Amino acid sequence: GITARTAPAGGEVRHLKMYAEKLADGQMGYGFEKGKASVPGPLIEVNEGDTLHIEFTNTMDVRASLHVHGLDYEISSDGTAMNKSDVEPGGTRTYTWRTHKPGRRDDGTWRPGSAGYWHYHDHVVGTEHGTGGIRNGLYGPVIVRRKGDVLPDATHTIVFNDMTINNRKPHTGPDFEATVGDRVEIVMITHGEYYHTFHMHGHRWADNRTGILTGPDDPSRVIDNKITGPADSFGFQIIAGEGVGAGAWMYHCHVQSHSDMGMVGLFLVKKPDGTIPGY
Amino acid sequence: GITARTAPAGGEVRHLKMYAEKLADGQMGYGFEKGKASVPGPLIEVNEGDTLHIEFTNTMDVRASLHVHGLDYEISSDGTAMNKSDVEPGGTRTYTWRTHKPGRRDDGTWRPGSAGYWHYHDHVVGTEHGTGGIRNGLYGPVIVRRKGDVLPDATHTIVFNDMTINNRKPHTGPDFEATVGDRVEIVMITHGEYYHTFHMHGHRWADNRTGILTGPDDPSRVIDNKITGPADSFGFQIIAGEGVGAGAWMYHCHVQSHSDMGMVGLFLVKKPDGTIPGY
Amino acid sequence: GITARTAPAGGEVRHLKMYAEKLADGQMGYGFEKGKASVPGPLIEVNEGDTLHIEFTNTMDVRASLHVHGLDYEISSDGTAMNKSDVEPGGTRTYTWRTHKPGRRDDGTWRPGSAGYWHYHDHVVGTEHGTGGIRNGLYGPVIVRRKGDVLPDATHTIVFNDMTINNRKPHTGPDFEATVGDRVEIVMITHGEYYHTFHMHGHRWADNRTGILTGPDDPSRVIDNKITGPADSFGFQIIAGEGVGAGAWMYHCHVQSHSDMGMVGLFLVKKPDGTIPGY
Ligand SMILES: [Cu+2]
Ligand SMILES: [Cu+2]
Ligand SMILES: [Cu+2]
Ligand SMILES: [Cu+2]
Ligand SMILES: [Cu+2]
Ligand SMILES: [Cu+2]
Ligand SMILES: [Ru+3]
Ligand SMILES: [Ru+3]
Ligand SMILES: [Ru+3]
Repeated sequence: GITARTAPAGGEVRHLKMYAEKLADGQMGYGFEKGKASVPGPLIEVNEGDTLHIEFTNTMDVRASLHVHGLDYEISSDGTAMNKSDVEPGGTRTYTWRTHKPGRRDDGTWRPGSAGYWHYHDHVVGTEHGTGGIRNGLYGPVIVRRKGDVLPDATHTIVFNDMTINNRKPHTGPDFEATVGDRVEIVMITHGEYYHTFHMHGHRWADNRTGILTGPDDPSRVIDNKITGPADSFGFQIIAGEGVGAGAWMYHCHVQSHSDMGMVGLFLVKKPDGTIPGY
Repeated sequence: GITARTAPAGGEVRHLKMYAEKLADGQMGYGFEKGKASVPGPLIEVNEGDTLHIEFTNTMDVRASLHVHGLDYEISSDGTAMNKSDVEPGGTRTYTWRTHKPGRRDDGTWRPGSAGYWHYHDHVVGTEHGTGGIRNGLYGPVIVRRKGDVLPDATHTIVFNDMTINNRKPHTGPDFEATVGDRVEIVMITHGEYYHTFHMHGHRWADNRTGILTGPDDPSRVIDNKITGPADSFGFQIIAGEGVGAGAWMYHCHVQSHSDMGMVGLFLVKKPDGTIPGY
Repeated sequence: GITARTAPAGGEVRHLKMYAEKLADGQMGYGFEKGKASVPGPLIEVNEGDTLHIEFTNTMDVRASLHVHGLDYEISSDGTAMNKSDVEPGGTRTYTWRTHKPGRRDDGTWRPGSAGYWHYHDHVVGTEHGTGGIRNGLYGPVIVRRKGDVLPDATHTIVFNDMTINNRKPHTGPDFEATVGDRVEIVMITHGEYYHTFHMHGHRWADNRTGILTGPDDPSRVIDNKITGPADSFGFQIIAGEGVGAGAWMYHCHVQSHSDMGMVGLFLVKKPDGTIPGY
C-alpha cells in the first residue's frame, strides 16, 4: 500500500459499551446500544497496540459472557464460568482486550503480533462452551490492523453458523453491494457443528494473514474456495469486479447439500450507472 | 528452476472445443471430442496472460454448463442459470476464460495473479449448484502457469468425489506409474458432500501455491497429508522415489472408514528395469 | 533464535528399541521398554540428516506395524501388509527412518527438507489401514528439527483421536502445566473418523512449518484455532502466559458438541509461587 489508505501505528486506550440482549424472535445478539443488537454483532476494529475496555451489560435473564479469539486478555476476561468471567442476568462487567505489535524478544526470537481477523462470542449460554449462545446469534467480528495494512472501502461479515449464514433463513442472503473497483473486505467466520467451504464467484484472494500479497515473493496459494470449521476466522480484500466486470456474483458454501439447502448469497457488483448485467 | 524446463511468458489467445456427454453407464463427462469424454474431464493448461475461448456443446438431453474456479470470466461465462450462462440440450455456447499476470496497481498494491491449480465443473445438472452433474462426473482440472514455474514430466489428476476417486468403484485405483527420478505433478480436487484427508506414502510437498519451495526462506509447512473439502483444489510436484526408492507407494484418503471402504490407489514407482520391489 | 537454544546440524546414526503391547484395559500402545507403553506413544525427536534404526518387537498376539509420516523410508519400512512390512505376533523387525536437509538439486530446484512435526502409527491392526490399531492407541509423535530451529523448554503431545484426546475418557484432560515465560512446544495430531478444530485460550501461533515467525516478513496467518482431519500433524511454540499472565487456560476442540462432550483440557500456567489466579 503506497497511496491506498493504510492503518496508522496503534497505542490508544479505547472504551466501548456492549450489551447482550434477547431479541423478539428468540435469537440473542450483541450491540453497542440497547435495542440495537444485531446478528452478527457489531464489528470491533483496533490497531495493534490499542487497549479496549468494554463495559458489558447482560440484559438477558440467563448468564452470558464475551470471549474473544486472538487478542491479549487476562484470565479475568476469558469469558468462562470456570474463571468467574461470565455475567449474571442484569449484571455489568468490564472486559479488557489488549493488542501488541510484533517485535524482537530478548532471546533474539520474534514475537508474533496481534494483527488479524478474529471474532468474539458467548461462552456460557446453553453450555459452558456457549453452544446455545452461539446458536442463538451471540457472535461478531474483530479486526486488528497492523501499521501499514491496507484499509478497505467497506467491510462485510459472513458467518457460517451451522447451516445458516448469519442466522438467516435458507436462501435469504445476505446480499452485499459494491461498485466495480471498490476495495471490499470480507471477514469470514464459522461456528457450530459442521465444516464448510467458502467460495466466491469471479474473485480470489491470498491464503495468508491479510488475504493480499505485498509483492511478487509471497508464495501463498491464491484461492477462491476455503475449508473452515467451528471458530475459524480469516479475512481478505478484493477489488470488486477486477478483471471480470459487473454482475450478481454468487458466494456460497460449496458443500453441495449446503448450497442446495440455502447457504448462498450475492455479491452485487454494479456499474457506475447502478445496473448489473443479467440482473 | 534453472535448467529444469520452466513455463514461458503467456499472452496467447487459444481456442478449444468441449462437449458434455452422457456416457453409456449413466455417468456424464466432458471431452475435447465427441465420443471421448472422460471422468475427470481433460486437463486444460494455460500460461498467465492467455485467453481461452471454449466452444462448448451440450450433447445431453438436459441443460448443462461449465463453471471455472480461479480464472477471470465475465458474468456471461459464470455457467449459472441465474445469469443465463448455461446451455440447453443440443446447444452450443462460447465460454471465455481469461488469465492475468500479477503486478503493481496504481495505488501501489500488488494484484495477485491467476496462476494456480484450479478446476471446472457443471453448475446446473440436478440442482442449480450442479450437484447431479458433479456427482455424475462433470468435473476436470485447470492449471495456470506463471512464467518461470517448473514444468513436470507428467501430470495426474486425483479427484475425491464423495466416497470415490475419480468416480471409480471402491478399491479400483486409479494407479499411476512413474520411474525413479521422474518429476510428477499431482492436481488434487475434492467435490461433493464430505471432507477428506489426502495422504501419499513415501513423498511430501510444500503447502503453498506450487507445492514446491523456491529456496531456503519459504516458511511453508512441508506435508504428506492435507484436509480438503468440496471444491478445494491444490497441486504439487514430487520427484518420484526421491530418497526412498522404487515401490508401490500408496495414496489414499486417511479418514479411516474412507480408506477401509476403498479410497485408495497406488503410485507405482519403478526402477529403470521396470520392476517394483515388493510387487 | 539468537541466544535461545537452537538445534545443531544433524547427521548421526541412531538406534532405538520399540515395542507394541496390549495394555491391561484393552488398549494398545507403543513404548521404548516392555511394560512402559503409553498412549500416545513416546516422542521420537531427531535432527535433519539423522538416520534412525528402530528395532521393533510386536509383543501382541495379532500382527502390527509402524508407519511414519514425513520421514524418508524405503518401501521395506512402509509398515503395510502389501509390502510385507508388518510384524507377526511375537516377531521383531528393524524399521529404518532417514531424514535429509534441504538443498539445491542439479536442475537448480530446491529439495524440501525432512524437518517438521510428524507422527507414527500402526497400519495393520483391525484393517489394512490400521483402523483398529489407531483406535486402540497405536500412535505417537515425531519431530525433525532443522539446524537453527528454536528448542523449547518442554514438548506436549495432543492427539484428537475420534472423540477423545489421547484416548482419555471425556472431560479428563489431559492437563499440562507451565510457569509464566516457559517456552512450550505443542505437537498436535488428529486420527480417526472426524474433523476437528483445535483452539487454545490466551495464546496463538503462526500457521507455518515451525508455528513461529522468524521475523517481520513472514506473511503467515497468526491463529488460535485450526481445522484438522485424520493423520494431520502440526506443531508450534508459545511463550506461556505471554501478554496474558497466569491462569487455567483452556484448550479444546471448538466443534461445539465435541467440547460439550468432553474434548477439553487445561493449560495450567502458574506464577513463580505456583499459584493460578481463579483456580
Ligand atoms: Cu457448508
Ligand atoms: Cu471461540
Ligand atoms: Cu475421505
Ligand atoms: Cu465450484
Ligand atoms: Cu472435535
Ligand atoms: Cu498415516
Ligand atoms: Ru472456549
Ligand atoms: Ru457455484
Ligand atoms: Ru496408510
